[PDB]
Amino acid sequence: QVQLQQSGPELVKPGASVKISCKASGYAFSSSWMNWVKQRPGQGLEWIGRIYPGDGETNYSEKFKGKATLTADKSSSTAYMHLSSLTSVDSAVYFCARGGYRYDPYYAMDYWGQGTSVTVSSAKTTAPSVYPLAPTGSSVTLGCLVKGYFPEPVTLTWNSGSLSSGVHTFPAVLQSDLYTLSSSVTVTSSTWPSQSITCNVAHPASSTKVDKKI
Amino acid sequence: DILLTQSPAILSVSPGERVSLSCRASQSIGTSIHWYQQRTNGSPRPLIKYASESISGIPSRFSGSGSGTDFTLNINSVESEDIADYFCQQTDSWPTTFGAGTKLELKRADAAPTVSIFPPSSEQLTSGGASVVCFLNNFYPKDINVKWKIDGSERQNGVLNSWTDQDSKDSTYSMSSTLTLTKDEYERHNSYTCEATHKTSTSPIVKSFNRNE
Amino acid sequence: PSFYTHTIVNITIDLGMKRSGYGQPIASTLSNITLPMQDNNTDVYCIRSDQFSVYVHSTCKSSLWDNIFKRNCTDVLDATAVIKTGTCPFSFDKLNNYLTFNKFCLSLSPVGANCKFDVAARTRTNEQVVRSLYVIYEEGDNIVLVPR
Ligand SMILES: *[C@@H]1O[C@H](CO)[C@@H](O[C@@H]2O[C@H](CO)[C@@H](O)[C@H](O)[C@H]2NC(C)=O)[C@H](O)[C@H]1NC(C)=O
Ligand SMILES: *[C@@H]1O[C@H](CO)[C@@H](O[C@@H]2O[C@H](CO)[C@@H](O)[C@H](O)[C@H]2NC(C)=O)[C@H](O)[C@H]1NC(C)=O
Repeated sequence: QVQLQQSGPELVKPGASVKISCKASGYAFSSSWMNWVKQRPGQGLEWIGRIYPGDGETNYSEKFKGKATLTADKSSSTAYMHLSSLTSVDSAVYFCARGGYRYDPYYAMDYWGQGTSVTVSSAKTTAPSVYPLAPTGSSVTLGCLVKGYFPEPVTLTWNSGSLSSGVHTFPAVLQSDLYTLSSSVTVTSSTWPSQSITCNVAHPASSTKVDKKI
Repeated sequence: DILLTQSPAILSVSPGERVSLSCRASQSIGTSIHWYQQRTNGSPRPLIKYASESISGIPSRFSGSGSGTDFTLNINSVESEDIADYFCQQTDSWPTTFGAGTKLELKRADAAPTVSIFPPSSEQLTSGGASVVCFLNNFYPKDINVKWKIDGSERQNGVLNSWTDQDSKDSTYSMSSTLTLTKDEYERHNSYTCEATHKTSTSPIVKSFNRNE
Repeated sequence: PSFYTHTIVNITIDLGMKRSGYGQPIASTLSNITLPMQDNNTDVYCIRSDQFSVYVHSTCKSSLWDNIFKRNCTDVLDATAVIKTGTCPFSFDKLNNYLTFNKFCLSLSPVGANCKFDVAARTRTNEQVVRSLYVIYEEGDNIVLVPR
């Protein structure tokens, strides 16, 4: 029952190093190749290199030599990948994936891990700045702007979950060192301005602000 | 460094349709190519192996074809769970490369963007802070195009655009353009039309304002 | 031991190498092997002698998108051609005492051959059969093979 559990999300400063974990189970961890693949947020898959735990035979793509180090604790069933001198371009989600038996040259990668998100950033924990958005057919549409926060994610609701219809929450964008996203809610002029509608922005920076509209 | 090319980048499909995806290698690779699927927020998964070989657990609708430099991924009758990114992988020549990927969207009837513009709020301007936004909610097709301008002509030092992946409800796309500025760069007022253009029609639609009301 | 004549055979096995997408070494089929000429014929070489020794000469070449067998063959991709007991009872290596034949011929063509030798490419990482050395022989006590 093959599965690969990867380590949690990392959030690291530039010039520092990281080491990702990948514990395998359901098959013989020592007899199958373990590949590592880099996926960048907008883009495709970049093969990093493989390692055969049976000894520790270690390959690498030219692009990744010196940056990625692969190890495997045989009796631990866990496979690791160490990255050095992290940079903005190193930010991404890294998959660990299963391959063929020793002398297989052309295998497809069998089972993959849930992925590990690695963000490289110089930025410090900053709390979000929220602002109200105001201006029929008649569905009135109103936003709620959050700006200047870090890290992600931010979680946004409306009227405390008692409203889920014309709501969108645009993917966060990097504007600066910091993020900015907007929400959109649409309703009938009947209820608003007539009844209170407050957006709810939360930030695991153990922080939270609620805004109304006028 | 053999380059794989998938065409087209994006493919509109409806449930039940027949579909074919494409992958062309720089050079011959025999049948040493694999196909992977990756649903949103998900992890890649092998659909077809050695481009024709079927994989245990994969539904009958997936099949592979090709040998040499041309390859194709086939989906007999498209299902809703089939919306995803598809990547071909070359495993013949070192090192093993992937294609840019082909993304599947859901096809629906066209629709126009509800544009809603917004003035800076009273806290923003306090913080010497400012910024002006524009929603273009619930439209299609995705392929759209925006224009800010101030007392007429173009302005485009820093606008940030964010996009919304297809809606799992109405199957439409929404977009936010935000235009962040200082206040004196803003006390320099004149006019803030966020025009919009879209296949939908040659209405550049505008919504605008001067200083408030 | 003693001989009246001792022909020594120099076999050249030029093995070509490629590597797969995951950096796996792959010995190209039709790495070339060449036998000494002999008569209005080269393809096969019978040993007209009461004793003989064999000398393998290996050469490796790398390859990419092409089969342009131009390049060194360094890192794992290296190679040393090895000759292996294919389908015939004798090894072609040192098992103490000596091979004995009344006849012994190496053919590049599988015609009328008694058995094969599996010419392969040894590397740190794995070993891979590339071509076949066909060998026509007759059990006897006239010809004697020495190492190697
Ligand atoms: C066996 O024959 C091969 C040719 O099949 C000889 O190859 C030569 O290798 C030397 C270096 O060892 C080079 O200088 C020559 O240029 C090669 N010649 C050719 C024609 O390839 C090899 O010398 C022979 N080995 C012995 C010891 O007889
Ligand atoms: C084995 O022999 C053939 C020649 O008889 C070689 O194949 C040629 O190789 C060169 C490049 O290496 C090409 O220019 C020719 O077009 C090839 N000819 C044929 C018939 O394919 C081959 O390279 C040799 N193998 C090795 C390992 O050198």
